[PDB]
Amino acid sequence: EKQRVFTGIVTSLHDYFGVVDEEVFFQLSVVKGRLPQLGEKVLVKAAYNPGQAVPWNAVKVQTLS
Repeated sequence: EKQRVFTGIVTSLHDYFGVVDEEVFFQLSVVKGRLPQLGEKVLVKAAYNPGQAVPWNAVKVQTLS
């Protein structure tokens, strides 16, 4: 409930952050290794803040191939 580990698709990429599955925000600072490309599948660990505008925030993001 409070944290989830999952694979998902990078759905947008911006200067210092991206989004996974249109719902999980990630700062580029939590990416480990190769920067994901748009639409690429990544492994995500994220925390869930329902009392927040953007509920899911990644604590780690990693490409899978």
